[PDB]
Amino acid sequence: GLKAAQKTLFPLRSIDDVVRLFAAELGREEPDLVLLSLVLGFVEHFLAVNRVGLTYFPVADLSIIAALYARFTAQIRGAVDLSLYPREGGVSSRELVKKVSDVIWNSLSRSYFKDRAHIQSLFSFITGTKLDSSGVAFAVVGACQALGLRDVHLALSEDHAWVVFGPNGEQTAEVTWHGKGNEDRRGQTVNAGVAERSWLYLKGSYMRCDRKMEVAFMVCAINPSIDLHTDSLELLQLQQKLLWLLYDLGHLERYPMALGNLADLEELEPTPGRPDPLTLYHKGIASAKTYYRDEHIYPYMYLAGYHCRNRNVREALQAWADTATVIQDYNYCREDEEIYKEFFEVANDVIPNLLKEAASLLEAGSQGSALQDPECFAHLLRFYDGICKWEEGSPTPVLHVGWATFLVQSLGRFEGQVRQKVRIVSPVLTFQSEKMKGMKELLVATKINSSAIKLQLTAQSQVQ
Ligand SMILES: CC1(C)CN=C(N2CCN(c3ncnc4sc(C(F)(F)C(F)(F)F)cc34)CC2)S1
Repeated sequence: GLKAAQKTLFPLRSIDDVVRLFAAELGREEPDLVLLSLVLGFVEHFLAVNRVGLTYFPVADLSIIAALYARFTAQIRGAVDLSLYPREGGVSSRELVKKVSDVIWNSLSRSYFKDRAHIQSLFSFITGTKLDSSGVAFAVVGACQALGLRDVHLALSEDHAWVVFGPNGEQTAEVTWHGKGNEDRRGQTVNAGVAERSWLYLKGSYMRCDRKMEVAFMVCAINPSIDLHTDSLELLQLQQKLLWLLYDLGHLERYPMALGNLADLEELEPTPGRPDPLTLYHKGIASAKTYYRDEHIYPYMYLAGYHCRNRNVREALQAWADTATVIQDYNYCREDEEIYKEFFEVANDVIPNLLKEAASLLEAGSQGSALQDPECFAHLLRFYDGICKWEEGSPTPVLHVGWATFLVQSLGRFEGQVRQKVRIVSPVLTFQSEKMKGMKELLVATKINSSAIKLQLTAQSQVQ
């Protein structure tokens, strides 16, 4: 069902030929999501899943790609009869979107490991009858495009995917599952989740993709992993080149996570003449601020990770303080557990390890140490303040005594003469959380009162 013009670049014999295809499609009125996903899945399969026989690049012949494309469009056109779902006004109906979702779902293998690598693309859907969660949402959007339903688009939060459609693109519909064990809400809106102010739905500040952003999504979705220790260089190069193409055309402007993924790639292997990873992380944060009310967590987590890997302790603590400053205005809900895990690991693993090393280096005479900088103690406190404020008014608590042990240890890494220099006003720091306000006097003693800290952080009423 491909047009002659779409076929003229085949066969694709290299990374650059795949880039040419993407450029051509992105120059079209509507890039063909089904074509592009099949090509990426094909090349990924033969670069990461099964490299037997590989000598340079898995040549993508038109005959092979066209036949995959036919299997997909036949499956969708056969199963979805559009006449049964009259389109008032160039707009799709909820019943139609539900039907397409059902067709994709009912095509999947009854039982498989839903979180494995390389099950994201339409190549995996056709050849293996397997998709991951967000893969099902993308597949619904590709199927709707194949059907001529120009209004159905991918919606993305930081941990979930669904679709938008309908009059003005104002309708939402669940089309896939979220996490493990959750009861799905397929066919329903996302409005209850927006109303509850959970992280999962970003208070409504989620991404509403256009077709070009949907291309950016499939490119972010490339998985260069061959195994736990080994990535495909070819797939890394491909993903990086495709992300720069998208960047240059303006299509990452409203995609914070894509900017962070490109920055991560540049850190690994920098492209001459391109912005530094730090500049890219900052652009991701700027994107979130401009387009999403600064309600995204990951732009700051991406930045903090880069500073952590480079042992820039000060800057890592600053960025984590900023991540907490975002989370503080959310309610911690059922289904937000991935972000809970991220914060738990930062507080209870990553920061402790960073400060432990900083403590050894201080013993060895380092200068300008974060552990001698009261602005860094202030960042640590701001981090905990945001987590505490997050917990206020939430249906489920966040803090527990597991967290308290690490907090006392981390506070202890800074000498009292450093801690005393932070001014906590009602460096200067203002606390938002009632837990941290009640801890203020304790934060300055030469000997940190561990038991009292624990009591204040967990709001434990009584002692032994
Ligand atoms: C700073 C980090 C801890 C490092 N990697 C992070 N990622 C890895 C890449 N990533 C992503 N990168 C581009 N786009 C998306 S859309 C998306 C999602 F909406 F959640 C979906 F579709 F449900 F999986 C996730 C995600 C998810 C977040 S956050």
